[PDB]
Amino acid sequence: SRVGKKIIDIPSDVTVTFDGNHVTVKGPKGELSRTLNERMTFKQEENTIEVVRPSDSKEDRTNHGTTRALLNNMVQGVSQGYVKVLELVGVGYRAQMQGKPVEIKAEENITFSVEKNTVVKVEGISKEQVGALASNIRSVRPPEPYKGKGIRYQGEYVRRKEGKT
Amino acid sequence: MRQTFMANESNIERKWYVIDAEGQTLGRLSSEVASILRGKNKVTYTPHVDTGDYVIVINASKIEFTGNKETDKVYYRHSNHPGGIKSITAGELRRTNPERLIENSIKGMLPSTRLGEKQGKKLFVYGGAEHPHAAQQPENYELRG
Amino acid sequence: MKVRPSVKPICEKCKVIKRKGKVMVICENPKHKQRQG
Amino acid sequence: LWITRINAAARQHEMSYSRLMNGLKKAGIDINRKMLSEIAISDEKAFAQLVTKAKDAL
Amino acid sequence: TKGILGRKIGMTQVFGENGELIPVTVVEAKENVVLQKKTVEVDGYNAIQVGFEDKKAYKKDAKSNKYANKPAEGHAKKADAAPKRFIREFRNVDVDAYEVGQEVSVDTFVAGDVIDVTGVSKGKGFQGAIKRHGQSRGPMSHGSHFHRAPGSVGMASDASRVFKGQKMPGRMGGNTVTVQNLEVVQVDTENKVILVKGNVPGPKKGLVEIRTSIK
RNA sequence: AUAUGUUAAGUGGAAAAGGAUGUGGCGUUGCCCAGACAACUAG
RNA sequence: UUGGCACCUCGAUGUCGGCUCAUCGCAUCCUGGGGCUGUAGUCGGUCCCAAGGGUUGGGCUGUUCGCCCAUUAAAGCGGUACGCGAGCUGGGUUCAGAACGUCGUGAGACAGUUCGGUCCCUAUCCGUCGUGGGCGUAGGAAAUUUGAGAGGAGCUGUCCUU
RNA sequence: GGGAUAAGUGCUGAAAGCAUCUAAGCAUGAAGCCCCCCUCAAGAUGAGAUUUCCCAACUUCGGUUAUAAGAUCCCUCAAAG
Repeated sequence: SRVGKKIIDIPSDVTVTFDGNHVTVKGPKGELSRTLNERMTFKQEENTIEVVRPSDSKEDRTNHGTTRALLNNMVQGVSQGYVKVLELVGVGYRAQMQGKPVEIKAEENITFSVEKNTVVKVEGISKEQVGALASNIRSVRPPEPYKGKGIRYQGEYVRRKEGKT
Repeated sequence: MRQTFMANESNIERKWYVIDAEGQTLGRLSSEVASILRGKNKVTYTPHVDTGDYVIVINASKIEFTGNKETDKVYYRHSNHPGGIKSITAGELRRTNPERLIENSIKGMLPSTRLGEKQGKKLFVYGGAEHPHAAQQPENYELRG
Repeated sequence: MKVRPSVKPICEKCKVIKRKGKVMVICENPKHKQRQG
Repeated sequence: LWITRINAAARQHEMSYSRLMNGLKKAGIDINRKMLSEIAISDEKAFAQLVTKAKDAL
Repeated sequence: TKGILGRKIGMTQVFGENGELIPVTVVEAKENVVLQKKTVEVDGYNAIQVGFEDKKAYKKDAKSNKYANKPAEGHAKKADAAPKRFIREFRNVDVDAYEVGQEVSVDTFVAGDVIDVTGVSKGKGFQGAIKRHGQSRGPMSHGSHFHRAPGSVGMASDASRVFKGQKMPGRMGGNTVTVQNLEVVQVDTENKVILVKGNVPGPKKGLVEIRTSIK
């Protein structure tokens, strides 16, 4: 909880439609229905964004500091588009058995049919969802320490060991 | 043995009440209901006879707790079998069969005697807001906090 | 991931925080990660 | 038993046994607990007056 | 789905494809007629009552469960059918593909269908602890006085009592058993019989219920 | 019940060396719209 | 665990190992998830989470002990009067007989070794496993709803397709 | 197979203008798990349960009457004991 309490809270040029319990921002490709907190109220007199800080307590000191940045990206994603560049190596290597009185459930040893194997760029409006999917597809092949084989961002460390548990 | 009025049969008048559990602490509510069931608010209260009235909880599924009591406060129960111990969190006991959660709570604040069991059979708990006792014409009863 | 009663920052690159009421040393190095308990 | 009855009868006038008892003592009344309860059970009108006197002595 | 009631006749063998021996159990099932249709807006659960064997109708002085009137008669008069001997219920079949008075034939099943047989067991009466449960006996010689008897039934001072279910001697037999994952070798409509691959529980001329295996 | 405070663990309703970005009190100083302190680029 | 104290039992709380039958724990032997390695792949050093089930036949020393043979996915550590003799054996410890060695003037002693040597009871109460009679629901016959209860759950080895 | 879950891996994100799995929130994840699923006995004096069908003169239904594939008693028996 070591973050600058003071927030810029810049105005939003995109169209905004607050319904009290739920706030939706519809613009070029926004319209992201989301329910915020009802503790601290807002002061959206016009395009300029604003939120009130009632009670003034430890819980209100953080609650008011979260909503401010919680709507910042909300309207930011209604006009802009968060995109991440994912680099990796395309091979398909996955386990070993060779081939793709009874076998372990019919056939065995199946890798993945390489279809893309190129720098993928996710295009979304919600950073939260964008991050999830981005990491969800980045978990397919965790960056191995051998030669960094597998979906990743940039971080990588050379290694070659796996003999002790 | 000078003179002391003693209540008995053909002298006791029992009425009906309808308490609402809308946003009320489990323990705080049960405590009040218990007294009414025993009839400790009557001027003709007698310990060797039943002079209490009938209570009817309407909501009960909107009952709330304090702190992390919905995650803790487990309810254990044995089945008289080697290793037959079952448990269930209060929060999970409020979603399914919430009427039993209030019953037990109010039944744990009554004496464990023959009269205590008969006095605990005058309590009716529900989950919605519609009770099938319109023939008894029960009136509302504000909780004297 | 060491689990000892005493947890102190080994270097200045390691920072200490509190997650789920537990003192942990979220350090950059993977061999410098400790958790009290 | 008497105390219990009095408490119930004294709670119908927005008051507590401890508060009522205190007031009565300050008023100067010397009625017994067995007599106070007996009155409340029967002549309830008479009991009402008693409470008023105790409420006037604060 | 696909329920029926039949009687256990005996046990024989049938040669299948590639000259492979297959032990089967002859089950005769005829005169199957629906008697009622339990709904969810009148009972709270969908089900259908089915009869099995027939019997004689109206009779006066009759001190035997075979032929009379009144109670059973009336209930069987509701639908166009005669008094039944056995009656059961099925809450696994659809209650929209049947009609009060329909005749459940043995054409509903087809060779290669997995079914689950259900029925009561034979009965050996009062049995010992070496037969009821798989227990071992003590030395038969070497100056031993412990043969087909049970051992200890508890510990000592601590918890000085016997825990529920100490596996002691008692009556063992009449129990409802249900064999799962069976098979229908071949179905005959001429004699209205079904050939199940294996052996169902119960003695000869006993009541058995068949149902399509869920798994 | 009244009046004022403390605690967020069910502490209350079991222990110690030690460990720790919990929190409230007291003190003693060092900077502060010449602009501290986040933010940040010169070797 | 070996001990310290001497509070219950000397008008008796009568027994070491094995046999039969069990329950409970977790400081985890096997199977399941993970983390980090001065962690080549296989494989395993350590650490964390996890108790549901499963945990072998023989030879021998007197056996609780231990050593060996051959297996197994594994042959885990404990608690319950060092679980269990009104359920079993009597090998051990063991009582009157008799040898050997040391000790004693001798009767004899030895936490020395050896052969032989009677283990009593018709279940009243609670408890447990089965099975009926009597009433009660304001019911004569069938067919049932059921979450209250019990049981069962995750072991191996090949085949064969990037 | 389904639902929450543990260690753990995360995604956003704030009471040091950075950071941070966290104080809100969104995920994922065990022979985990008692849950659900499967098998069996089961009306619960918290008199309870439910459905279908059958059964009337006495005589103020006092029971003077009584009826119901309504119960036995007794007799031939075994898929039961």
